[PDB]
Amino acid sequence: MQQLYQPFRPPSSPIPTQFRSLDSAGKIEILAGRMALWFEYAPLISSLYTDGFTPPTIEELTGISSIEQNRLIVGAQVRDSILQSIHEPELISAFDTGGAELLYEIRLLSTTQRVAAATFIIDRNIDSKGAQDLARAIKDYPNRRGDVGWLDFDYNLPGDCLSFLYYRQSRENKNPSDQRTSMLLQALGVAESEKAKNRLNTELYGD
Amino acid sequence: VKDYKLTYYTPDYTPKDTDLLAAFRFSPQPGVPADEAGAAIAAESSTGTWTTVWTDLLTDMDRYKGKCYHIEPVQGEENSYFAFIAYPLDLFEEGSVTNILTSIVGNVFGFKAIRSLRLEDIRFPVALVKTFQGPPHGIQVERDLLNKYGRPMLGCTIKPKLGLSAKNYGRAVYECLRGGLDFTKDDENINSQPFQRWRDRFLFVADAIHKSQAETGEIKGHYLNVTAPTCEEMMKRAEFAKELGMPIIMHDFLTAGFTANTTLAKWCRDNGVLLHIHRAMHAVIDRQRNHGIHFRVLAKCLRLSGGDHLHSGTVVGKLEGDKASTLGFVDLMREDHIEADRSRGVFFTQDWASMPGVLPVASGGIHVWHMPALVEIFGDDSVLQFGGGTLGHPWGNAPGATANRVALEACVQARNEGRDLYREGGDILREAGKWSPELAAALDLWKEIKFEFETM
Amino acid sequence: DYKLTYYTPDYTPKDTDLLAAFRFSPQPGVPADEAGAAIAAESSTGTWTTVWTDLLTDMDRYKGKCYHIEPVQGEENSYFAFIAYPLDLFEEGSVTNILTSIVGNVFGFKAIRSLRLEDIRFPVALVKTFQGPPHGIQVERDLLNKYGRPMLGCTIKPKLGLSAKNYGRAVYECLRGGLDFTKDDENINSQPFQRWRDRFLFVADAIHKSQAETGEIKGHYLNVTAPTCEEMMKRAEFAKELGMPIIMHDFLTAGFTANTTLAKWCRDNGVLLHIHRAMHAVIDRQRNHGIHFRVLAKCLRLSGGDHLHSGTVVGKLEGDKASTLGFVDLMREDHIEADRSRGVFFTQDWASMPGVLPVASGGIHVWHMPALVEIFGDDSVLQFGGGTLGHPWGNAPGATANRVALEACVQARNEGRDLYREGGDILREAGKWSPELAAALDLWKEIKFEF
Amino acid sequence: ANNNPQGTKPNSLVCANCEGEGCVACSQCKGGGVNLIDHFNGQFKAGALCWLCRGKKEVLCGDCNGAGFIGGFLSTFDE
Repeated sequence: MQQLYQPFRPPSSPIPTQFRSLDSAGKIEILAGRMALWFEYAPLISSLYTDGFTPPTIEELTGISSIEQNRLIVGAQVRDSILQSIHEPELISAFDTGGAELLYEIRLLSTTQRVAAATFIIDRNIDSKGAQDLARAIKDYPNRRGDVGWLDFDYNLPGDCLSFLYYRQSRENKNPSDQRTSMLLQALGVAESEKAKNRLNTELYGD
Repeated sequence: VKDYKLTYYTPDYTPKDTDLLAAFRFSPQPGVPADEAGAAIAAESSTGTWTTVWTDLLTDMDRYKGKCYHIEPVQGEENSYFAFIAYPLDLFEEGSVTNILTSIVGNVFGFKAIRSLRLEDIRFPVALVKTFQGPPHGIQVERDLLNKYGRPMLGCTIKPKLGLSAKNYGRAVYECLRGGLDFTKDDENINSQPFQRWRDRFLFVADAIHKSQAETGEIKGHYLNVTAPTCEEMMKRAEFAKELGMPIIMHDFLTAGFTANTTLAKWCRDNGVLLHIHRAMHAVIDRQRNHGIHFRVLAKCLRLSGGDHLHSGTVVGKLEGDKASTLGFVDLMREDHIEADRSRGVFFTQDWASMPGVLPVASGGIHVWHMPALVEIFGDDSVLQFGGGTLGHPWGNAPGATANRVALEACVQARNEGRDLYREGGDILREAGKWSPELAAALDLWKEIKFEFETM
Repeated sequence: DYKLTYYTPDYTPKDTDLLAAFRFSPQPGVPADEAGAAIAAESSTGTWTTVWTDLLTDMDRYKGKCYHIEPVQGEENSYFAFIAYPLDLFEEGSVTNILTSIVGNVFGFKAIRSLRLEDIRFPVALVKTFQGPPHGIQVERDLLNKYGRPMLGCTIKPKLGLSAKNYGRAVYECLRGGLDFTKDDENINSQPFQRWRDRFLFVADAIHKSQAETGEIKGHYLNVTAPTCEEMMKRAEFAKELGMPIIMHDFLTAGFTANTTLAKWCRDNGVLLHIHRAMHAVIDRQRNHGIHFRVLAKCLRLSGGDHLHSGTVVGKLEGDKASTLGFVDLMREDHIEADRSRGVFFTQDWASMPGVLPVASGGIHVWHMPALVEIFGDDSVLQFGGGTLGHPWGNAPGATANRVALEACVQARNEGRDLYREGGDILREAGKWSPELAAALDLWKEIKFEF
Repeated sequence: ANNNPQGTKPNSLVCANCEGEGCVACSQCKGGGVNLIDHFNGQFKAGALCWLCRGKKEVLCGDCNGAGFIGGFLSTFDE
């Protein structure tokens, strides 16, 4: 049953090699039975969208709500953007079971700055809140073109971006006050460049 | 020999976490120092007395007293200062915005010693934000009610404002809604007027909504303007709009007031309707850089009083300071903890204690070539209102709606896939305007703008 | 599970966290740390692991954290445990929700012998969302126009089997003598021998007579406890229409929903509310299982109420006397510092919420007047039972006896004299210009001892 | 697997079976991840995913129901 006047639909969508010769009912019965992992059957729903299957209809048939559908599609797209570039397989073999809710937050970063973000977020076991704040801190870096000690934090790696965020947030105060100490100590606990570190020690201690 | 501390300007005093803080930018008339100007601003906003003559009769009049605890000069400008003032928690009524306003900004703005005065920010304690209701639904709940995940929402406002019949208005609404948009908007000036009464407009708009939603397979909405001369009339309009089955209504919080807005927010909470807050008559207050009340304060007071959507104005770019201020007060109404950042405009660290967010609405003279930038500035929790960018398409309303929908979907897809939108935007839109003629005509009509933001 | 994840001994609690202090006694074989972590987990999401909570990375925002398990001295196999709950677990204006969320099912734990809830600390953020007492202390002392002394009340002992006509006559006799309040018995609501509308009618008549005759402002607590909410509201509306200034309720048998409803009505309609504490020993009498009474006093000050029964302290040994002084201070004052010697566990700040008025009762006579007058102070009510209805002459003479004794003791305290040492002496030099006080001093031979 | 009906550590409250993990390893595939033997008639054939854990190599624990301890509204009977 076609629903009238959806002229904004794309032409079609690509399907993996293993499913290039299936019908709609095949996609339905492979989605309903979970007979694959998420990054295998995310393109299947992404393709079913372009045949007049609204997210409510797929939720009625298969049994996954629209929020989960969108999360899975975006996560699979982010993963496919990660794997096709400079990387290392420590993470692709770790994003096999349950990595979509974390891949949904680095979607704001361009493909150049996604492998470093993935390394930083999986090396320390960070959840969605920390990932969101990390991506926002990374995206806020080029705006502060000039500030107190901006060029001492490199931006080709997430630790220094988040450390610069903490460091500039700590400067909105005065003599230690027992609140700046917490923010500076939390800043030195995430930085990973020796220049940022020696600047943070130069300002927090001794001088 | 020396005035005894002025009893109001206490520099070495840190304020407790149950005090309400306020930041004024003032400029005093020649021949007056800044210290006692700040102390006088503190004494006017409260008991108008430096002395202790009107008390000591078994009374402690020092528990109901403001205290200017910080004065500094504005860098880059001479003869203009920032004064910070801290009020207790006992001066304010529990759950009333009218009282906070009339207690802080009641008399002080007419003080004759200062040349000008502006209220830049304000900080509510948690103990005070817990006595208000807040937004009826929020962001997550209103994204679940409409079932629209992973993209900004789309809305159109109707330009041929007046002289149009209710039946004709309904037909235009229908054409726009079935083309692919989500929300349509009533003109602000449109109330029950001799050429178009309210009940007829409501009837035909509801009919159009039902038709289009049933034939397209998703949820469509129209903001119905329920602003009335009296509270009782307002309630009739809101109740009849609920009876028809409408999901969302509209109000106007600066010409109607805060009492009516609080009453409507409580009604909407009890009856499950979303509320969209129009921003009218605001430039009378927050336009001049040296007098009035910054709009940041009013955005905070609105998140307290009630409202799900709020107008903010597109900020695609005028100057980096103004866009920084706009991003500041756009994050002051979506997040839950905002740290002080004097460049973005925030003065105090505000904590909201699990009060829901408020969707910002970008509006006014935007078209297709602007879609990339917006999608990366406001993000995915926002609404995009189009004016002439939808009704001006060379061959109708529904193709204009379809053009805007196609452009938005293409931009968000190209953002998810990894590409950036400050250098690949125009190419994204030209690639998408090949399998779709409506987008091609829309790209041919409006002239592409070249962004020159922080590219380095 | 060597890491407990719920016993964080270095965690310091925020100012928007609700703290709770339990005293527990674990079963043989179980240590103390794990029992504390289990008490923290049972009164929250009942898991130590994260196999459900890790649904979409939404962890540890709704769990309690034990952070102190010091032991209690004297007793052994008995410990204290402090627990901190977040603020976004509770709703606003509801005491039932707090009780259900904390003490809902922790007391039925299997790995502990016994568990008692000793104190609790509400943050200001949560105190400011409740209404509180309808009027308070200052307002209810200005409404009645009685300054500088305790208030006097009498309970009517021949409870059952008394027509409404005789009931009204007895009330009139007592109030005319000089008392301030008369009290309706706790278990007299609508029995077939005496319905409520008759009682209300004749009591209102007596109040009007005695008040128009003596010039002061008189009152009678009228029991409005009903089977349902409709009957409760009908009784309250009728008592207001007659012009009565104060009513009564039972917050432990009727519940907290009915008490909150009645408190909101009383605020909107200008009536005072007196809270009787029947059925309280069922919960807190044993020192090893239950809910200490100061927690219920705090919950009452939150939901509503103007007066509250608290029990005399004239004959308690020690500690118990200190405990009662502690939780009287918790009701009347506005900021209380932590003093473990007198019960208080945490520092409580009430954010300028009004106070509640203590009430002493339970068979006290004229000779107890000095002690009481200097223990509770002048912000209290004194209820007399047989100490007023047992005078050899009648009811009005007993009323005047108690009135004379009270004013003598308070006038002697004002001048600077000591009430411990020479209270009986004051009563004796006062019982010379009045025959009633002499008869009273001769009937109640209790001059026990002081200092 | 273990045959503790419902047992704790000798003195602790931590359930012995899962050792406070709240989760155990699948007993059909032995943590392998793929099915080994045809099970019912042929609708669960070897080579595909494990028929029990659906390919996660990790299931919940019966005695301690997702609670790292014994007692409470998850592992014991309510009076």
